[PDB]
Parts: sequence; structure tokens; C-alpha cells
Amino acid sequence: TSPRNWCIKMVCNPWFECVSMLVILLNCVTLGMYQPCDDMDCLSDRCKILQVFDDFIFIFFAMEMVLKMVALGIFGKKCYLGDTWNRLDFFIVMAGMVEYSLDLQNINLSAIRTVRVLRPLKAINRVPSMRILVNLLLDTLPMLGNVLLLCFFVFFIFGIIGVQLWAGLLRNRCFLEENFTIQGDVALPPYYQPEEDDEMPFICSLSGDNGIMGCHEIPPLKCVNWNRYYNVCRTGSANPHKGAINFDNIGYAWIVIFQVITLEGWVEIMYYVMDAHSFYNFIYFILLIIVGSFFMINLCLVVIATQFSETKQREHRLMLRETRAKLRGIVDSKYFNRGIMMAILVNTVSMGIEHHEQPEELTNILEICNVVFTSMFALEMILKLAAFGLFDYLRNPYNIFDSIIVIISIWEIVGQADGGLSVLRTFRLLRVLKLVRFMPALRRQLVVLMKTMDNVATFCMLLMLFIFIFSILGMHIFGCKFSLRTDTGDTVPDRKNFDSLLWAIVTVFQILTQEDWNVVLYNGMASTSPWASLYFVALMTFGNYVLFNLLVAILVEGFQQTIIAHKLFDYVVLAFIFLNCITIALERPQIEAGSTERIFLTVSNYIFTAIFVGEMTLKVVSLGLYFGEQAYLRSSWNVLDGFLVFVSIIDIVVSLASAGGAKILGVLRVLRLLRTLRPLRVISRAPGLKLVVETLISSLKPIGNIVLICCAFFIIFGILGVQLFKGKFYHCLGVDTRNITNRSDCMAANYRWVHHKYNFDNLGQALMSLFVLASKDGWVNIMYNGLDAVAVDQQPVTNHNPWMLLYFISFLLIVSFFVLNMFVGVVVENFHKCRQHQEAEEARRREEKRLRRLEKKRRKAQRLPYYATYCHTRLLIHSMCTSHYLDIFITFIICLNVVTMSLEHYNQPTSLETALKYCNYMFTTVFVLEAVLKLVAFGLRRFFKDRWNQLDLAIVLLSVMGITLEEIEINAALPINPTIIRIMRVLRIARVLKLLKMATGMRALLDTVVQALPQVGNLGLLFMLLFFIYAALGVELFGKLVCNDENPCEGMSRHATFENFGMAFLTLFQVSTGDNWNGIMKDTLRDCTHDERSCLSSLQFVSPLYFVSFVLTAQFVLINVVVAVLMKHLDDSNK
Ligand SMILES: CC(C)CCC[C@@H](C)[C@H]1CC[C@H]2[C@@H]3CC=C4C[C@@H](OC(=O)CCC(=O)O)CC[C@]4(C)[C@H]3CC[C@]12C
Ligand SMILES: CC(C)CCC[C@@H](C)[C@H]1CC[C@H]2[C@@H]3CC=C4C[C@@H](OC(=O)CCC(=O)O)CC[C@]4(C)[C@H]3CC[C@]12C
Ligand SMILES: CC(C)CCC[C@@H](C)[C@H]1CC[C@H]2[C@@H]3CC=C4C[C@@H](OC(=O)CCC(=O)O)CC[C@]4(C)[C@H]3CC[C@]12C
Ligand SMILES: CCCCCCCCOc1ccccc1C(=O)Nc1ccc(C(=O)OCC[N+](C)(CC)CC)cc1
Ligand SMILES: *[C@@H]1O[C@H](CO)[C@@H](O)[C@H](O)[C@H]1NC(C)=O
Ligand SMILES: *[C@@H]1O[C@H](CO)[C@@H](O)[C@H](O)[C@H]1NC(C)=O
Ligand SMILES: [Ca+2]
Ligand SMILES: [Ca+2]
Repeated sequence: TSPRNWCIKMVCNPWFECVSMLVILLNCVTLGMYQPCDDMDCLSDRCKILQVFDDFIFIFFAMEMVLKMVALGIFGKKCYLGDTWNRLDFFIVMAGMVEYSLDLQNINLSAIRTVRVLRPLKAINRVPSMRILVNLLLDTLPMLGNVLLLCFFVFFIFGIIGVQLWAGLLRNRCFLEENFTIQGDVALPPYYQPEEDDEMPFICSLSGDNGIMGCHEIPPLKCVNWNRYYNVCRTGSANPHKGAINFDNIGYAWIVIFQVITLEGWVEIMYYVMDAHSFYNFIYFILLIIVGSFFMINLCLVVIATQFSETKQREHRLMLRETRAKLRGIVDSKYFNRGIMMAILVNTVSMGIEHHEQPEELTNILEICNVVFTSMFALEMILKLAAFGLFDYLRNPYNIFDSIIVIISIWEIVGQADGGLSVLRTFRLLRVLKLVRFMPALRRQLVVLMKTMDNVATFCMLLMLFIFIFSILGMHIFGCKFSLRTDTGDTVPDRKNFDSLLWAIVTVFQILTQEDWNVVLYNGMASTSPWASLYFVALMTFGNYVLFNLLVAILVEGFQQTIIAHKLFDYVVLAFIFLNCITIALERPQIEAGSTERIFLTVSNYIFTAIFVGEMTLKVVSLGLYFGEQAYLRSSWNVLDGFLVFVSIIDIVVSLASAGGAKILGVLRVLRLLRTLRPLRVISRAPGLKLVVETLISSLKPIGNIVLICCAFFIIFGILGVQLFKGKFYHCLGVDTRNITNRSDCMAANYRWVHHKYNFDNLGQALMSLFVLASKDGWVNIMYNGLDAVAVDQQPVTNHNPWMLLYFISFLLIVSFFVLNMFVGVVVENFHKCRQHQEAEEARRREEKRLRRLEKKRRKAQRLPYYATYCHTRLLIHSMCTSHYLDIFITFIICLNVVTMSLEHYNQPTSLETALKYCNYMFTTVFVLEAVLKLVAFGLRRFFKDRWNQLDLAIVLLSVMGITLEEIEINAALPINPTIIRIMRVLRIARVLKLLKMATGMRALLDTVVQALPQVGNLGLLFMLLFFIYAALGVELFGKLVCNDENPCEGMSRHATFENFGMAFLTLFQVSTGDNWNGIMKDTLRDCTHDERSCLSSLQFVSPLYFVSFVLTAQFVLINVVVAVLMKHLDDSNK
């Protein structure tokens, strides 16, 4: 119409979108200047100005809303409420108008104020790239519901188990004796807590409940030992972590299960439960880890990648001076370039030598060498423009880069006054990048990475917007509520706070890395309310398990002599090597000399070595060492066999040379380490492991270039970290550690001059610290030390240099990018192998696939006995009572069962317990009635043929068994121990399984998992073998590291120490999860107070190698497991 006409022109004018984006950005700026810790009710000039612009912004938003209203119409596809995002604009407009109106009525209620945060979310509409990305994301979300329902199953099952077992067990501490008589001066707490205000509680075990630690394990206090008086323990207090970790409700059990899904703080609560209830809850936690933290979030990744690929295809389917000549020959020689390459490489090596407490003369040689080098590059500069000319020089931009390098270098040389020596020193590292001009494959790899980054940019903006909105939300709801209680005269704010936008963004980034996020969860959820955990749940879920799976999908679909007896010999030797593994699993550093077991191990070693020598001799006489082709040593496995047997025999002869063992004990150590490597021939003696190792090594080469690039950035950032932090990683740990500036005052107060274990003194230490950072574990402490750094020999101060966030966060982002590139490279590499073999046999399967369709033609009607029950009193049962009409009632009763089992908690009222008993009775009645009606509906044939009514009968049988036993508790007919009653109550959870029949998508997804079990099973076997090797090796290396008060451990707390084989297998499992593994490796590399030679041994060289190798190998195996599942998923999708 005419009124629409005078306005519609501006609406589709792109300058309208431009000015809209300008006001959106101005609004984001105004939201970014919130200071909840200081902005108390807007009594400031800045607050007034910000409120004024907020009013102006609201005026403009209302104007644009109403104008697009009078230009599009209402309630129609073409109308204003046509886009999803226009409805959102409507919502912000109404919400802000309500907020303003309530401000008019003197009802502030800054809980409608927090709706501001959704205002930046309108910018998704005004960036068309963001519109497209978010549109595909939202259109692929609705197919994520299947894995969301699997998530619900694994949360509900484990939550019910937890609330049934450990409801209120977390609350019990060791209290004083009931009638405690004291002379006076009441100072004892009612119970025992080691650190002030329940920093680490002392959760006991009740009498009757066979826990582990039971109030007689209290460390005696060293006046009189007060801790011996804490005799009895009862279940009344607050429960740990400021009432945050418990199993009272089912909401709290969900919180704890979500904490162990993210693999953070897992072991601490595992030991909580072990102390409170029983030793055998590690089964619960291991199964929860394997099912949830590995087969849930990775199934989320698989489903999101596949669904995003499918959405990409779907929307795509809708569309479908004579020396100048002579001087050149030296230049383009392909050999002078190699000489200058050695020049640059030794320049890099020279830059790497520098370290802390560097000798006076060595650094002097370093500057001399730098001058020589830069003279060489300047000579190259002069030469290559003379024989070429200026324009020929400027043709290649690598020449521009080299010119910048040479000018920066020469400027740095002559700038020996100030400025140059401090920053142009940092620009020295750019000479390392010149190597890209020389490796041809690395040009191609970085070109591929730039091809990817063409599409990562829009995702980076979307992630930046997500982090901004969530940081502003955190500022609003967690502003100035994190203040730690006073310990030195004042309440210092927590480092992981929300007091300002910078700290909000860094803390949200930390949470997205899921490192120490549980600390922030506790500190914030105990401050506002227990419902505040929804903020972190929403943030972590949408970030890690939606947005990052989206990025992974973006990358993957942007890329896309005598006789021979050899019948049962291998199996007999396989049994023998298994027995060797069994006898390897006992060589703990605890059996005393001359033991009965020691003699057994020696004799077993002798016999096993003899048997393996016999095996080698038979193989070699069958083949010959290297006497011609197809000999013994022409396969890698056979070389490993010969190597192992030589190691064993040399170890035997050296052990028999024990007379005079001085200076050869190191040889003994090395040969014992190789004994621990020995249980490895299983790979050669098994087909599945051999093929899987071949597949691993085949899938490792293509990502070789990306691994090399990642190592190059590791070296570059290591040198940069050395430059930035030389001796700044020292701190004076003491009782005060306050009002002291430099270490001189530290020695005056005699506290200690402690040196952080993860520092940047050397370049090796820089590399170890950078690996710890890259593993996203313990990286927050390293970042804190970085920000605190001041200079060589004075105390670091809190947030001294907030500019190092750039270094420490850019490193994490770049390494994560390279790790995703490795993952996607592995996926596409496997995609080529699978696709080749797929087309042949699937076409061969399709020939037989249509035969099964012909088989269904036979299935038409084999005179089913539906009449046999007709007119036989089952006329209404077989047909009218077997359709979907009855299963909706049954699934409804199952849902009622679920919502009833979700009500038990600690100290539930007796009336609620009786109501639940009545509900359980009703559920038993309905299950029995359904089962009987089915049995009467059809004959006993399909009662077993269905493979499902069997499970239904099992559930009904357990339920009826349980209800009678609780009835036995009414008359007390026979005293039934509580164990069986509790077991059948907790087995009542099995009635959830009836939801599986209706969930066809769950069955399909879990099946698609199932036909991956060949590959997944062999990989799991190899993964367990990897644990076996590394566990034996860790027992031999680390078994003597004592863990006690004199040696304060950090990662090996109670059962994680490397003493025995199993107690080390547990800590290898924990390191595999990356939970405080950096703490474990800090524990291993530890100089002791001369109670052992190991602390003075070569541990510093070998423990980082041990842990780095283990973590990398474990992560690689898990990556390939996930890849195999993804491949079965895609292949199933194609058919
Ligand atoms: C889409 C949902 C699932 C995640 C998006 C996050 C927010 C929309 C939700 C999740 C967490 C919720 C918060 C959970 C805890 C709190 C603390 C709670 O604090 C108080 O009660 C203080 C007393 C008062 O203010 O009257 C107020 C509700 C609030 C802000 C909730 C506001 C709405 C939040 C931020
Ligand atoms: C001289 C005495 C008093 C101290 C011994 C020095 C060690 C503390 C330093 C010197 C060399 C350093 C090593 C230099 C090289 C590395 C490789 C590094 O491997 C990596 O993580 C980088 C490869 C990658 O992750 O991509 C592991 C740390 C390590 C073994 C360093 C461990 C610590 C070492 C042994
Ligand atoms: C089938 C193979 C491939 C894997 C199974 C081997 C291990 C899982 C088993 C076999 C040997 C067992 C170990 C045998 C010896 C020890 C030392 C043993 O220590 C004691 O007897 C002292 C305990 C005390 O003093 O109370 C504790 C069990 C433990 C760790 C066992 C842990 C579990 C082990 C390693
Ligand atoms: C220079 C351009 C930068 C472009 C941005 C790149 C985003 C960088 O990635 C982050 C950026 C900011 C904050 C956190 C992260 C991060 O890495 N999150 C996070 C992801 C996965 C997990 C996890 O366990 O799944 C395991 C998944 N793999 C593959 C195993 C299967 C191992 C990764 C935990 C945590
Ligand atoms: C530390 O220095 C401050 C500065 O005046 C002083 O007040 C205080 O007494 C000193 N000692 C301690 C333990 O704080
Ligand atoms: C160490 O700190 C004290 C305290 O201000 C200062 O007086 C002194 O100059 C500093 N440097 C030293 C002792 O080398
Ligand atoms: Ca972690
Ligand atoms: Ca951690």
C-alpha cells in the first residue's frame, strides 16, 4: 500500500542494514562497559552516559521494529514475523519495553535487566554469513535428539543408581564422642576437617557400610594429639565443596555425573564415594567414564558431523654490468639455497641455546653470531637485487619478507641505546619462518590450511559472539559475588571471577576449555543458588558439544632347513606369552630379596627366555637370518622378536654377572626397561592387532606434515616463551608471602625461594610447559604464572601484565586448530580407504540386497495362526489389544515410573515413601497384567522368538520378587539382610529399558555403533596392551617414588601411586583421561631429600618422554576409535 510504499524502500536499502549493524555494535559496546562490582545503582557519570545511550538504542530499536512492521505486515510467511530472527527482534523489543515500564513503576527487578544479553544476538541476522551458518546449525539441531535421548538414559540410570546408593553418605564426618567431657576452652570443631572451612573434607564410613577410610585413619596431629578423639562419625553436616558435590537429590546427582562427563575432578569424588560407601564403586565410575565421557560426547561429534554433512548435501540438492647474467647462476643453483638454509637453521639453533643464568661469554658469542648471520642475510639482500633488479626482486613477496627481516635486524644492531634491544630481539624469531620458502610440501599444507581458514573466520565470529553473550550473562548474574573470604585482613577477589568484561571472557574461555571449570561451578553455585549450575551446563554443552562439533563438521566437509611344524604353534606360543604377561604383572618393587615370589620370577624368566629362544630357532631354521629373500629378518615383527630375545639373553647373562655390579646397574636398569617392553609379541601373534597396527601406521603418514607444522609452532612459541619468561617463574612460598618484593626480603624472612616446575628457563622446559598448555590441563596455573611475571629476582604480582593472555590463549587456539586439522586429516585419509573398497562389495551387497527384498515377497502370508485365538476368548486381545493403542499406556506408565524414581532423596518424608510404595505396587500390577495378556494373546512361540518379551518377563519377575520381599519386611517373617533389598531396589531401574522398543532411532544409532565392534574391539585390545606396556614400564621407573607427608604429592593421591601393577594401571587410566595428569608428571620429576637415588637419577629426561608418549598414543587410539564409528555411521547413511 501507499503507507508501506513510502517506507519499504528504506527497509530493503542496504544502508539500513549498515546503520542497524552500527547501532547493534554500539549496543554491544554499552553492554561491555557494565561493571557490577562498581556500578552500584548508576551513581556515576559513566553510568549516566551509558544509560543515555541505552535509551537512544532502545528508541532506535523500537523505531526499526515498528517501521518493518508497517512495511511487511503481521502473521504471515511474507509478513514481519516471517523470519525466525524477526520474532527474536520482536521478543527483545517487548522485553525491553516491559523493563522500561517496570522501571517507571519503581520496580527495578534486575532479573528482567538480564534480558539485555540477548540484544547482541540480533547481529546474527545482520551478517549474512552468520545467518547461513546459524541457519544450517539450527536446521541440523532437530536430528540431534537421538543422542540427546541417549544422554538422558545415561544420566537418569547413573543418577538413580547414585541417589539410591549414596544418598546423604557424603555428609558424614568423623565427629567427637557423643558424651565428650572437656575441662574448658571450647575450640574443637564438632568434626574433623584438615584444612579450614572444608577445603578438603574427611568423609568417613558408617558402621555397617563397608567403606574404606573409617575414622581410625586420621593422621595423628603433629600439646596432645587431638585427632585420636574423633571416634564416631554420623551423617549430619554440610557436604563437600560448599554443598555442591552430593547425591541427595537427583538434580545434584545429575550435577556430579555431568562433572565426570567432562572428566574434571573425577578422581576426587571417586575417592569421596570410596571413603563413604565402598571400595567397589570404581566399577561405577569406570563404566560411567567409558559410556558417557567416551561413547556419549563422541557420539555427539559423530552425529553432528554426519547430520551437518547431510544438511550440506540436502540444501545443495535443491540447487541441483655483464656480471648480472653470471651472478644469477650461483643464485638459482638449488645448492646455494641449501647453504643459506643451513645458515638459517643454525641461526635457529643459536637462538635456542639461550637459557636462564646464561654465561657471560656464551651470550657474547651469541651476539657475535647474530651479527655474522644478519651480515649474511644482508649480503644476500644486496646480491639478489643486483643480479635481478628492483622489480624482479619485488616480484616474489618472500623477497619483501626477507627485506623486512634484514631491515629489522640492522635496526636492532645499531639500536644499542634502548627500545631495539628489547623488542627487535623478539622479532628475531621471524627468521625461522623463512624455511617455508624451502620445503615444498609445507607450502601446500599451509595453503590447505588457508583454504580451511577461509571458512573458519565466520565460525570464529560466531564463537566470539557466543563467548561475548555468555560472558555478559556471567557478569550480570555472577558480578562481584565471587569474593573469597578473608585470610590476610581482607577479602581478595577470586582470580576466576566475573567482575569485569576481560575476566568474564577469559573465564568463559577457561570453562570452554573445561579446565578447573568445576572450581568456578562450585564457587558460583554456592553463591547465588544451586540452580546456577544451569549457566555452566548450558555454556559447556552448547560450546563444546555443539559449536565445536559444528567446527569439526565444517572442516571434514570442506576437505570432502629341517621339517616345519606350524599348525597350532602360534596359539601355543600365544598362551605362553600370556603367561609371560601374567608373571610380568607381579614384578612390583615391594617383594624383598630372597622371596619365594622372587625365585618364582627368576625361574619363570629363565624358562620363558628358553622357550622364546626355541621359537626363534625354529623360525630361523625355517627361514634363515638374512640368507636370501623371504628370510627371517625381512619382516618388522620378526626383527622385533629377535631384538626382544637378544635383550632377554643379554639381560640373563648380565644378571648372572651380578658378581661385581658396580657401574653396570645402569645397564641393569636399561635391560629391565626392555623386559617391560617385552610383552609386545602379541601383535605379531594375532591377526586383528597386526591389521590394526598396520591401519594406524597407514593413517599416521598423511597428517605428518601437520604434525611437523605443529612441532614448528612448538619450537617458535618455545623460543618466544623463553624470551618472555627467563627467571620470572620463582615465588617466595611461605606463611605470609606478602609485603615482600624481591628474593632478598624472602631470604630475610627465611620463607623459601620456590621454583615452579613448569617454567621457561631452558628450551626443554619451555617445550614441556607448552605441551602441558596444549593438553588443556594445568594450563591455568601456567597462565597465572605468566601474567604474574615481573622480572628475574622479585616476587610476581597478581595480574602484573594482562597482555600475556594473548600469548597463552593464542597458543591454545592455534594448537587446538592444528589438532582439529590432524583429526580431519585422519578422517579423510580413512575416507579414501573405505570409499575404494566400499563401491565394489556394496554393489556386490546390492545384488544380494534386492534378493532379501525378494525374500520379503515370500513372507506375504504363511497362514498366521491369528484365528487360533479368535473366538477362543482372545477375539479382542490378538488384534484390538496388540496395536499401538496399548503401548502408549505402557510407555506412559514407564514415564510415571521414571518420574517417581526421580523423587527419592535423603530424608524423604515418610508419606512420600509410602506413596512411592503404592506407585511401585501399581507398576508391578500393570506389568504383570500386560505380560499375562500377551501370553494369552499369542502362543508360546513368539514369547521367545521376539527376543524382547524375554526381557519384559525378566523385568516383571524381578519386580514381583522384590515386592514380596518388601512385604516380608512387613511381618518380619525372616530377617532379610538390607543388601538384597537395596540390590533389587537399584535393579528396579531396569524398567527403563522398556523405552527401547519405542525408540527406533536409539536402536539404529546403537546398532551403527554395534557393527563397528570388530575395529573398535581390536583397537580397545591394543589400547589395553598400551596400558599394559606403560604400566609395567611405570612400575619399573616410578615404583620407588614414596608418597607421604615428607613428599607432598599432587596427582598420585591414594591409589594412583606407581607402587604395584594395578595401582599404576589406575593412574595410567587417569592420565589417559587427562585429569590432573600434569600433576602426576610434576610428582614424578621431583628432587628428594636424599632418601633415594631415583630422585637424583635421570628422571628429568625420561618422565616427560614417558608421559608425552603415553598421552599422544592414547589420544591417537581414541581418535581412531571415534573415526571408525564415524565411518560406520556414514556408510549406514549411504545405504
Ligand atoms: C537456555 C538455558 C537452559 C541456558 C541459558 C542460561 C540462562 C537462560 C539460564 C540458565 C541459568 C539460569 C540462572 C540460574 C541461576 C540463577 C541465580 C538466581 O539467583 C538468585 O535467585 C538471586 C536472588 C534474586 O535475584 O532475587 C536467579 C536466577 C538465575 C540468574 C538464572 C537465570 C536464567 C539462567 C541464567
Ligand atoms: C642439567 C640438569 C640439572 C637438568 C636436566 C635438564 C632437563 C630438565 C631438560 C634438558 C633437556 C630437556 C628436554 C628437551 C626436549 C624435550 C622434548 C619434549 O617433547 C615435546 O613435548 C616436544 C615435541 C612435541 O610435543 O611436539 C619433552 C621435554 C623434553 C624431553 C625436555 C625434558 C627436560 C629436559 C631433559
Ligand atoms: C589377564 C592379564 C592380561 C591382565 C590381568 C593382570 C592384572 C590385572 C592382575 C594380575 C596380577 C595382579 C596383581 C598381583 C599382585 C598385586 C600385589 C598385591 O599386593 C599385596 O598382596 C599386598 C597387599 C596388602 O598388603 O594388603 C595387590 C594386588 C596386585 C596389585 C594385583 C593387581 C591386579 C593384577 C596386576
Ligand atoms: C587461530 C584460529 C582459531 C580457531 C578456533 C579453534 C577452536 C579452538 O578450540 C577451543 C577454543 C576455545 C576454547 C576451547 C577450545 C577447545 O579446544 N575445547 C574442547 C574441544 C574438545 C574437547 C574434547 O574433549 O573432545 C575431544 C575431541 N578430540 C578431537 C578427541 C576426539 C580432541 C580435541 C574438549 C575441549
Ligand atoms: C608487611 O608490610 C606492611 C606495610 O606497612 C606492614 O603494615 C606489615 O606489618 C608487614 N607485615 C605483615 C606480616 O603484614
Ligand atoms: C628489594 O626490595 C627492597 C624493598 O623496597 C628495596 O629497598 C631494594 O632496593 C630491592 N633490591 C635489592 C635489595 O637488591
Ligand atoms: Ca581436562
Ligand atoms: Ca584439571
